[PDB]
Amino acid sequence: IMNPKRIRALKSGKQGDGPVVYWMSRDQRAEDNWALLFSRAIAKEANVPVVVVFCLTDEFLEAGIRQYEFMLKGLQELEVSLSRKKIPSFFLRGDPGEKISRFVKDYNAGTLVTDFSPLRIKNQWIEKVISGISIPFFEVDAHNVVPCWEASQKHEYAAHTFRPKLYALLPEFLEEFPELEPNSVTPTLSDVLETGVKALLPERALLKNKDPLFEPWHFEPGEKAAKKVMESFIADRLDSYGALRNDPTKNMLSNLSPYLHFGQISSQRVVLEVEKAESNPGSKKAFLDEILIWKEISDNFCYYNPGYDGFESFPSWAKESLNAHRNDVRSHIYTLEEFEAGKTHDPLWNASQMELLSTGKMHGYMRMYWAKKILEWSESPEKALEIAICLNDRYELDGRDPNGYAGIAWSIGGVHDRAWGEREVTGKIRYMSYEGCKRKFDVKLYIEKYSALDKLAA
DNA sequence: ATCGGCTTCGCGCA
DNA sequence: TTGCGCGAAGCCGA
Ligand SMILES: Cc1cc2c(cc1C)N(C[C@H](O)[C@H](O)[C@H](O)COP(=O)(O)OP(=O)(O)OC[C@H]1O[C@@H](n3cnc4c(N)ncnc43)[C@H](O)[C@@H]1O)c1[nH]c(=O)[nH]c(=O)c1N2
Repeated sequence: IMNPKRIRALKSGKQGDGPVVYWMSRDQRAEDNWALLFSRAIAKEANVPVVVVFCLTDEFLEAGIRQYEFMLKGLQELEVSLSRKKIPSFFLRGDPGEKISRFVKDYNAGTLVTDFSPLRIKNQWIEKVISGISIPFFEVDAHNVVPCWEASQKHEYAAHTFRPKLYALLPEFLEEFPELEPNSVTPTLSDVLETGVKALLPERALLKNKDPLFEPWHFEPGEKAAKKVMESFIADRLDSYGALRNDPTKNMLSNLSPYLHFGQISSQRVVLEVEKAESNPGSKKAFLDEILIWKEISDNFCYYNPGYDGFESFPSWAKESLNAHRNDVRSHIYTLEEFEAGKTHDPLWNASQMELLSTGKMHGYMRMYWAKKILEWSESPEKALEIAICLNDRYELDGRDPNGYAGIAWSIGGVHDRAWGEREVTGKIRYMSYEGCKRKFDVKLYIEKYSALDKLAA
């Protein structure tokens, strides 16, 4: 009734006599959620309530108000949603290692379930959780169509090597979601959102005139809005996606990534609705490849390379190339603070940084250019990786995500890419030029949208 | 083996 | 712009 290959037993023990607890982390949604659909089932077999617990930890100080409101507002909407299904929602504030471990005792949980995320630190918590628990601990991949550990069992070198593996399992894992059965066995935020903002308030990004840089109206948060972005994409942009996706002057991207990041929407549902949309094959194929292949190879990459954010996980050829050019003369070198405020010589580069700063979502094509000029105008790879990680995670609404580390590592160190012509500083890593951007899209339109803002920020 | 074929490249040319 | 061929380049995998 649910494909069991979505579950990995983490810790074995005695199904306690009490409620099943869904430890919610990556997939912050109440529909299309295999981990909550499993949680409700084991609850159903033992006639207990299902509760959901969410742990709010101090990592919000590492990013900004922009991500932190996007999250807390969905969770306000989420809590309403679960409670309509008789599912209470418990919000802890502290480190998951002990908050989830005491909660399991304090509530005499019968069973623990969590969703899957490949990032280092969730495995730390999990492991510290396992150490302090006695009831069983289960994990469900509710983020990938094909559960990450089943799609491939090794780091995948390239997309064309992972693509055939994935598409063989798709007939079996691409399926419809059953209906979340509300509890029969019947079992603060705002204040938590207000406290945070004032912690984050002195670090807000401000214009010269004390005005917030960020514009909070390009992406409304929530399960319900995420579905309506998915609906406008299928209605208005799926047809043109294939052809206009690399023009940053036309808003022809799905715009779905901030929601997928927080798991405010299942990518499986998107694949589902896209698959049945009558539109252009070139568009549907190009898109399915982004949301299936490139999204899930970025989980693959984080999962099988624990150092997914360091120089050391680049390919051998890439490292040998970059190191041989460590001593080449850089034509410009900017500090972190200099990129951050768009104060380089390159008005195209400055514009994309203006787009990141003020919308929280930079155009996907521009993201390659942005990051490769970072490698070109910093004093070393390591610093370039540093600066590019720190700004992608400070300011992208979709930041702090495996897709992040795996695209940074594409751009700077050639992971899941190949070797190209050898040049100074950047070695054999793929090159992108301003003149290349010019023949592809009207760069002066892009730069005009944002050049107004540069001299306004401080 | 042993060879095509590789996300998102740049550029000259028509 | 717009599509095509050619380039330079390392490695997987049937
Ligand atoms: C320098 C740099 C930095 C980042 C990223 C790339 C690069 C080169 N990415 C990946 C990608 O650029 C980004 O997901 C898209 O711009 C998302 O915008 P749309 O949702 O509109 O994508 P669009 O509608 O074009 O694609 C659909 C979905 O496919 C997936 N996808 C598309 N391109 C991908 C890519 N290059 N890598 C992985 N999955 C991809 C995403 O889930 C995306 O929402 C990333 N992604 C992210 O989610 N968060 C981040 O913080 C970053 N950071």
